[PDB]
Amino acid sequence: PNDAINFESNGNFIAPEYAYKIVKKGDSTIMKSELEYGNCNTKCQTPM
Amino acid sequence: GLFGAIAGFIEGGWQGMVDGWYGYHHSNEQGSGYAADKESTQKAIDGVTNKVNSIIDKMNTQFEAVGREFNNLERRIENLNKKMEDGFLDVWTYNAELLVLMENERTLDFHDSNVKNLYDKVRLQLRDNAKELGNGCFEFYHKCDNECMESVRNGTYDYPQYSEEARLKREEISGVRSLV
Ligand SMILES: *[C@@H]1O[C@H](CO)[C@@H](O[C@@H]2O[C@H](CO)[C@@H](O[C@@H]3O[C@H](CO)[C@@H](O)[C@H](O)[C@@H]3O)[C@H](O)[C@H]2NC(C)=O)[C@H](O)[C@H]1NC(C)=O
Repeated sequence: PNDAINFESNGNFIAPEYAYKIVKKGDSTIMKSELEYGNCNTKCQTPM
Repeated sequence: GLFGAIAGFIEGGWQGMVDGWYGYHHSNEQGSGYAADKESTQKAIDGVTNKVNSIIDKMNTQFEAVGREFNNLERRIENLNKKMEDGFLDVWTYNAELLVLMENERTLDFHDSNVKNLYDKVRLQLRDNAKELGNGCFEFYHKCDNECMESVRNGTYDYPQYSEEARLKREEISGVRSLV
């Protein structure tokens, strides 16, 4: 917050349109399974 | 086992006893039949139950687990990450496996006293009012009806009450009377 970020380039530049606000911060992981959703609810999840 | 009751002098269990883990069978002119010592089967269960609940309560602060990801040229810090988790899961497996194996041995040798010590209570109450027969079992010198069995069973037998009944018998199966 309250920080500026100043770009400058004379070529070869792929610029942002959109950035990303960190709203909710907490717990999660990037789980590495290959199953798709099954509409259930748990309190324990594992990739299998 | 250790205490020498279960699979010891008391050779094998009775299938006829269903109400509980330990008990008494009897025989007398009216009766004959089993009856579990619930109050001490009950005390035993309070134990074994606490034991399970103690182990669950030790296994909520294991080493925790959440996930992490590695570059192709960081391969050897990937390794270190792996040796680590695979170190910790080698260690909590051993602790689980061994705890169960040990607490299993103790639980089995716990039941083996529960039964010995029950046998010793009956014994200490009945003294020379009854003949310890040695296969887990006592036979009385004085006849002792269903109302007297409970008294032994609920642990308030009364030695002086049957003393002269009993010792008339002891006195005569000593054949000391055979001298007249
Ligand atoms: C981006 O925008 C933020 C928000 O407006 C700017 O932060 C604000 O900058 C002003 C000064 O320009 C801060 O005021 C200062 O306060 C101190 C002490 O109270 C005073 O002694 C100084 O004379 C000055 O006026 C203000 O607090 C600050 N806002 C907050 C709450 O952070 C900022 O200038 C911009 N980003 C930058 C610095 O590139």
